[PDB]
Amino acid sequence: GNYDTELQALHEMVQQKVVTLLSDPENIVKQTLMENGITRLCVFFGRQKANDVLLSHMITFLNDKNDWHLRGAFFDSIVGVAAYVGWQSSSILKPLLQQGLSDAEEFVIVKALYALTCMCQLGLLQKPHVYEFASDIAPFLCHPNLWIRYGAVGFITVVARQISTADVYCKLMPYLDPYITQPIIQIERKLVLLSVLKEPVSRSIFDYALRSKDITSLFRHLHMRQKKRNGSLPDCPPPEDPAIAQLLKKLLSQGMTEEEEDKLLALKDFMMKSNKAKANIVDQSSQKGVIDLAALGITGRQVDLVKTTCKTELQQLIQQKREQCNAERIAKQMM
Amino acid sequence: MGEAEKFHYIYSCDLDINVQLKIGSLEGKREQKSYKAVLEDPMLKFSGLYQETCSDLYVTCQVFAEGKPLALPVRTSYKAFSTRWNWNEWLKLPVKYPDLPRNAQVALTIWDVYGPGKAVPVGGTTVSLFGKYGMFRQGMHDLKVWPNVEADGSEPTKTPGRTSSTLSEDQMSRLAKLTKAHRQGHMVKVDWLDRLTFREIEMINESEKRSSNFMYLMVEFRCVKCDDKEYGIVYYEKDGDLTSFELVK
Amino acid sequence: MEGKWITDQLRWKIMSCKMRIEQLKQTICKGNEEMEKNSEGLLKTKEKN
Amino acid sequence: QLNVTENECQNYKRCLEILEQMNEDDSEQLQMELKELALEEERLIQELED
Amino acid sequence: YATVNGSLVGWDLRSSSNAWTLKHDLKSGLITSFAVDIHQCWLCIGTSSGTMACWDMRFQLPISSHCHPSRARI
Amino acid sequence: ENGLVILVSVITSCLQTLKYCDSKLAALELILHLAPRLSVEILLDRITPYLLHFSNDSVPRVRAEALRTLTKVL
Amino acid sequence: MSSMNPEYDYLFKLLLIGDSGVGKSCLLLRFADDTYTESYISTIGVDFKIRTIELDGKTIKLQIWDTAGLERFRTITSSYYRGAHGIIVVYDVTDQESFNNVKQWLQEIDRYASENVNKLLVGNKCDLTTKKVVDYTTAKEFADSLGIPFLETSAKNATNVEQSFMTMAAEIKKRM
Ligand SMILES: Nc1nc2c(ncn2[C@@H]2O[C@H](COP(=O)(O)OP(=O)(O)OP(=O)(O)O)[C@@H](O)[C@H]2O)c(=O)[nH]1
Repeated sequence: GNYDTELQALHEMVQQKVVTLLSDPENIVKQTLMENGITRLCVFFGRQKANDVLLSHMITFLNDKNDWHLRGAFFDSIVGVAAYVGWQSSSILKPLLQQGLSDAEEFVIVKALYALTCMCQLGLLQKPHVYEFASDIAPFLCHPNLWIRYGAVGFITVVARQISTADVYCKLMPYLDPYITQPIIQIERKLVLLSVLKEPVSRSIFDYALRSKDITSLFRHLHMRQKKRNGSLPDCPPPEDPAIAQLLKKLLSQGMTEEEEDKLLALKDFMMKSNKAKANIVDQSSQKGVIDLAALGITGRQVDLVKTTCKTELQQLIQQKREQCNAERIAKQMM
Repeated sequence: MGEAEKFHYIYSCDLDINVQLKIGSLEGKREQKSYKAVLEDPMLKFSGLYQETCSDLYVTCQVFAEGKPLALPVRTSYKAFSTRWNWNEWLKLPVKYPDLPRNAQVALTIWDVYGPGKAVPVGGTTVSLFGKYGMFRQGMHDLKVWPNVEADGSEPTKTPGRTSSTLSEDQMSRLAKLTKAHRQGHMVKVDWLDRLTFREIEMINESEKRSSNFMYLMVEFRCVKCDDKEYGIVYYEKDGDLTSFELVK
Repeated sequence: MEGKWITDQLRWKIMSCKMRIEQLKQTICKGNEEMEKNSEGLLKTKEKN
Repeated sequence: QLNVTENECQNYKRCLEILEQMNEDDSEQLQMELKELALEEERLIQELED
Repeated sequence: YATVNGSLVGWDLRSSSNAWTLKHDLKSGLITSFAVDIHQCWLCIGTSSGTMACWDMRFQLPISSHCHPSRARI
Repeated sequence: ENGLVILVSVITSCLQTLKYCDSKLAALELILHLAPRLSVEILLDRITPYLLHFSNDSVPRVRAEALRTLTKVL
Repeated sequence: MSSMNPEYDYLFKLLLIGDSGVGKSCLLLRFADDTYTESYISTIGVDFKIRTIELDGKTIKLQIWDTAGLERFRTITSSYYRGAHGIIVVYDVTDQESFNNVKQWLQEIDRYASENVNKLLVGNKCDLTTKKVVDYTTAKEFADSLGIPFLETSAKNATNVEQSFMTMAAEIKKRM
């Protein structure tokens, strides 16, 4: 044989199937492929082919807005594909990673944050991007969701380990300062950072703000209240919109403290994007746990209870139902 | 006492829909570790065991058959819990009705946060998808959660959720089955007896809850209806439907 | 920053120590409460015996 | 690239000035406090053992 | 049938197995007689110490225990 | 291994006439257990051709297992 | 003509339902027995207190069933609703989850209960004003959207509770 002709035949055979799988009609097949072989396939397609063929296909998974598991699987496997495509893929993944940190399914944010942790740990993010992501992720350090909250710790701790101690104090510390209770230089220890985090936003406050339909007006009003605390505005006018008046009264009535108002503003970008994402899902939406057989067109077999190994177990089920039905009737009939 | 003169059933090979199981609520107390435990591993302080409210737990359900996973585990979406762990979420399992073997089991493991990026199991339970008579489970089922262990999919499971009658009959388990059998109308209702008997059950359950601190995770399986009749899925193989020869030696 | 690094090393120990001291105090408080519950139980059980 | 270098240079100039302007925290005072906290912990360890 | 050690056992003469088993509190006295409800929902055990203990047969649990004021044998 | 060449012949003579799904899976179990003990020539010549035959079986569970078996055997 | 009894001109089966820890037991104890306690025994199965009342000079014997609020004592079918004349759905004003599930209970009532059953949403734990998270208008829009009677009550700070049972009896009498 001729080695390049045979090797090229192998690449052609694997490339045809991988693309066949990444286009399967059942999302579970895509997810299964991502967990069982996405790293192996990158070696198979090659560095150049993997970005144009693989990454281009993997990016299409973030477009599935109905199945949050797939978007999660995207962030779980993108780490491996990106590792093979190389830093030349980072420009394509950068916009995608920012989209994950604002997913509709709170678990997708957990996976995306973890993905950013893994990607940063591997050095797959360019120097300017690492700082830019830290600025976008630092607000999560106060999120009420413990998975997200600890996920943020994971990102900040990985970032803190990746940059120089000088850059940690000169650049990393300024992004974290609004969310930390004490200035500790040993941010590189996971235990230290977890201990210095400010208390998260109250779930009632966070959930009530993210659930507010007028999140723009709420944040606009909140920005006026923050400007009052910052001295930029002498007096904050009461909310012009009664919907914001109701919300501001409710948030204060629910225990919104000045620290919780500051935390909400730090999380503003995340909360604003997430709200829009949740609205996009609602716009697309047998919700009853009941499966309708008429809708499936399946003809069931029926046996009256009044009077092969699978056939034997079936006969046992029929015997049990027949006996149980008569027994229940007898008890009522006896009364 | 209810009635049903006809049993409507369908072969599991004939139901071409995904099997869905709703992980409902987990009722019970998760015990906190001693301070010495927090001294041994300081990360324990940041674990979900130290959140005062019900931590936002999720259950990953993976179907196993003969000890091999049939599909990837499916996880409940993140939900914030206040006073009770109540998911009320219908999970779409990655297994179809025709693809489940007769010895198929669903392993549900409840996980909690254990520091940054690390999940530790709260407890696991495994329930067979087909009953002792090959009928797929129906209705609401309360599965005993084994603390500090992942749900085990080997056959027989080391973390069984439905303790069969062959083992030590847990008075709580027997009474729980009886309370449910009563609720559905499968037991004769005696008004005067019920007030006293159920009050006795309440005392037993209260006493058992104090000594057996085990958590029980509720899982509900979907029911199939056609023309208002409920159909049961029974394990059946697609191909389920001369010893002496005069010439052929 | 070499100096600041040394100071922050002390600050981590201090915050950890305060947490450890507080956790120790909380554990001791629980232990005394349990010993009290066991003592109350012991008295009732001694009477029961 | 030139602007990025100037911004990083400015940040280092500012950071050096900030570290130089931050009053030198008394290393000895913190060390004395740490010795006191260690004694309290040792006391709590004996008390916890008791 | 009820035994001296307080065991009330129902032997199913069809399958030779014990259909149900109840354990009476001997503190309530020796079992002297018992009655089973016509509706078969419950059974009541009378004792030598005058205690009348009520048992629910549907759930197979002892529900209530009452003693005669005179404590006379049933 | 000299004896195993003859043993493989008994299984392989049956794989084409299996009727039950229980048997089809069992046939695959035999191949999986015997595969690590056969010579490479026997694996590629006498075992490999039958797994691809099973991959066209009417039982989806069998088609999946055929792929699992073929993957492990190879 | 038919046989009737002087002890009650009408007998109304009431029925308390609602998630765990909402206050279903304490409502029953506060109405039937003017009783309260902080000690919680999770209701299992069924309970059946009695209070006899006179309304419009007609005599109504209320028979006010509790029900299980834990899920592990609960089933997709439920025969308890059968023959019920009134149904009382309860939530705890400090437990948003217990509030949200009210729609699920109305799904239960509509599947099993008598076709004309008088519902009545009762906001128990209304003594918890420090922790109220479902407020009057929030429930009243929902309750009025169904046309079900509504009240807020505390079995701890009893007085609201009385009107809850009086309301149920009234709405039953209007049907009877
Ligand atoms: N503050 C306050 N607490 C109440 C009130 N009513 C009930 N509770 C508390 O909630 C507990 C349970 O009341 P239940 O009636 O048993 O609630 P439930 O829905 O029946 O709970 P289950 O019986 O398990 O179904 C009581 O023991 C009290 O602790 C109330 O009106 N105010």
